[PDB]
Amino acid sequence: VELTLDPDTANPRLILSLDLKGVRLGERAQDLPNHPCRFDTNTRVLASCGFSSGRHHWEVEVGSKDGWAFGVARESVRRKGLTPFTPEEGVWALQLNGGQYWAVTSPERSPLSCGHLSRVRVALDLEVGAVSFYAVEDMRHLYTFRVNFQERVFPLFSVCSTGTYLRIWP
Amino acid sequence: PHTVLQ
Repeated sequence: VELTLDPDTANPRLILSLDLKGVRLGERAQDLPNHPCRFDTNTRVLASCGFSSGRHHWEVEVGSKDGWAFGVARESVRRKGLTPFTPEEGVWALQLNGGQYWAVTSPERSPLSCGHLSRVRVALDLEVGAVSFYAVEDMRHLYTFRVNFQERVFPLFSVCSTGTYLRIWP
Repeated sequence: PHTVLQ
């Protein structure tokens, strides 16, 4: 059973693919019910499956243009109002912005000298407490956040500009 | 600026 994006969490401006694998940002807000689990301001969506224990892999195909960030979020990530996109808010992610790849550390993001990215493998380890990112062509390490996760952790996707996308690949 | 909603 492979991951799919959870439409009930998705910001109403996001457009999810029919197969629930891909996400881009739309030009209008869909008329969707506001549900406590739905991100109402930040351009985020979670997968429908979260993890409380064990080790897990998934892969994310990434657009070549700016606008995306992806990784994992603690389930308690704030859904309502404009919120920071930071580890303190329970978001551990890579981001493409200004033509540069970043690990979204705080208060300053960390630039990654990894070269062009096409698909990224995410390795989540809830037994030791880490989430790691690898570029699939050679499995070169991109970044590892070491976190003592204290709750369920969900795959996280965010697209805040048109002209880029993220897609779960399995 | 363009990423405030990320």
